[PDB]
Amino acid sequence: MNDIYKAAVEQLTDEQKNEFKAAFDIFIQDAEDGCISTKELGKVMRMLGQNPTPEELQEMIDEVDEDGSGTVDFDEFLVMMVRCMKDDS
Ligand SMILES: [Ca+2]
Repeated sequence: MNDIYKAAVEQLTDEQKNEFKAAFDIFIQDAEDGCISTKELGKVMRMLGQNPTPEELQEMIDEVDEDGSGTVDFDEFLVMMVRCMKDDS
């Protein structure tokens, strides 16, 4: 049952739409596609409250990135939140 990932994004709060959107806007400032740079997610995690490595952060990105285009969309961005809260246990 992987409906929990979509169920949360369907009834999420405005704080979530602004929490990630804040970093999303700064990272997607010079971009015109609608996605941040997965490789530059190190600056995102640090802002979120985590300071991992470039090899470790890339792993969690590819995991949340359903397509794995090397870019995190707002949908993939907010997903990472629920993915950490609930996914295994
Ligand atoms: Ca993607």
